[PDB]
Amino acid sequence: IKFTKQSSVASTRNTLKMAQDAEAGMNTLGMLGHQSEQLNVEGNLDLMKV
Amino acid sequence: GQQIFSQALLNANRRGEAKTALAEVQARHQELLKLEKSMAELTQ
Repeated sequence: IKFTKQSSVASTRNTLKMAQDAEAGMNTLGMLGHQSEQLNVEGNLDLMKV
Repeated sequence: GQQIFSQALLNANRRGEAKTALAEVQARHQELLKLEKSMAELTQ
């Protein structure tokens, strides 16, 4: 039972850690805002239509 | 003119019937590795 609890603590440590790691979702979203502004290209395209 | 000692009997034998505490201890481990695998997939 002490061994099992030690294994559980080790795995919860790893779990929190990987959760933090995924929390990459920020670099993705921030850059998606960046490229969203870049696609807002649309301004140039409208001007070409005129 | 007498003295005695005493010996305890530990009992708590519901736990002792099994290893000791396995209700929310060994099951927690069981489902916690599952959390680990699913999180590994989520981060992947």
